[PDB]
Amino acid sequence: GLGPLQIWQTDFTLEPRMAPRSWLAVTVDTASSAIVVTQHGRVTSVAAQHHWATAIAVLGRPKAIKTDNGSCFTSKSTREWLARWGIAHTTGIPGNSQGQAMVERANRLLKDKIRVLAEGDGFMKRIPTSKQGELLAKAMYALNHF
Amino acid sequence: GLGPLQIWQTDFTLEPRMAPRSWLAVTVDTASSAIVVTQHGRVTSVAAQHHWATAIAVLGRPKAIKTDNGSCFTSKSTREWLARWGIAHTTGIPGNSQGQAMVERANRLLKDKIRVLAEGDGFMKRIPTSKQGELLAKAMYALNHF
Ligand SMILES: CC(=O)Nc1cc(S(=O)(=O)O)cc2cc(S(=O)(=O)O)cc(O)c12
Ligand SMILES: CC(=O)Nc1cc(S(=O)(=O)O)cc2cc(S(=O)(=O)O)cc(O)c12
Repeated sequence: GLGPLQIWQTDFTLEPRMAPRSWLAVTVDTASSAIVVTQHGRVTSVAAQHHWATAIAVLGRPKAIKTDNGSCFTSKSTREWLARWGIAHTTGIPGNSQGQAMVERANRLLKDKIRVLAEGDGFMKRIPTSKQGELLAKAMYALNHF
Repeated sequence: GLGPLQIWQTDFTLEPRMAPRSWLAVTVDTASSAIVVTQHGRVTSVAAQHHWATAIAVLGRPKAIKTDNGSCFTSKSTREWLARWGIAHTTGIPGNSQGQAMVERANRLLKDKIRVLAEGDGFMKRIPTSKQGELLAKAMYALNHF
């Protein structure tokens, strides 16, 4: 009736501080502005599917997901995984519309937050591998809850 | 698979040059950036329904329509007309999201175009009632086709 539709925007961003799993998949729920992030070793169709399985457990099942035309997003595999879930897959709108901004602003806020927290803990370079998960979870908490 | 979802934004704007039917209903198709406009004497639930019946004949049936919470848009009547068509009705997204900009930019472009054309025809004030329809159709053509 009157309330925003459940549409996500998803993207991958590189963050070397999180190596070897430095590919962060980030999903913004445009209905709630909630942010979900997971880390991956590579940007593959399967990484994107694992990320969305996690996002679905946390946010529920969306009506549609917007991405760019990255191959992990347009592969037969990913097309079939989304069909299996009954989730529509869409993309940017034409007419010189420059970029799904929200997930892009999120990428930036996220990388800043990771940096601030890391440097606070005394990691000026790569975050030790055993510390990464809690730090990523803490940045996600900070970006969503207050 | 990969292409933009069929979501419209609809709004009413007042344009005294078009009196007595000075309420212009404007619909932008975010998938194609096409603009549909009709004129009305009042902003009622029925005016909104007549506008969308026209927009559907011209653009096809959308998956959802975004409006503000104006009463012509949230009435039981309009809620039922949209249900009858199987069209979802939604609204702005939270998080300090200030306004469905696209249909708002359209309103502005439309009123400018009407002014330019009217003054070109020598109407510096109200457009004579018998001339209004073709002039409105000409502004719509100008905003969409080239
Ligand atoms: C459903 C809907 O209205 N979506 C949208 C509304 C507006 S707005 O300017 O009107 O706020 C802008 C949008 C921009 C893009 S993108 O091409 O940059 O990715 C995609 C959308 O889906 C947009
Ligand atoms: C489906 C989708 O992505 N929609 C959208 C994408 C973006 S964008 O900044 O990411 O381009 C901005 C949007 C803004 C609004 S509104 O509150 O101003 O009306 C509504 C949308 O629906 C938007």
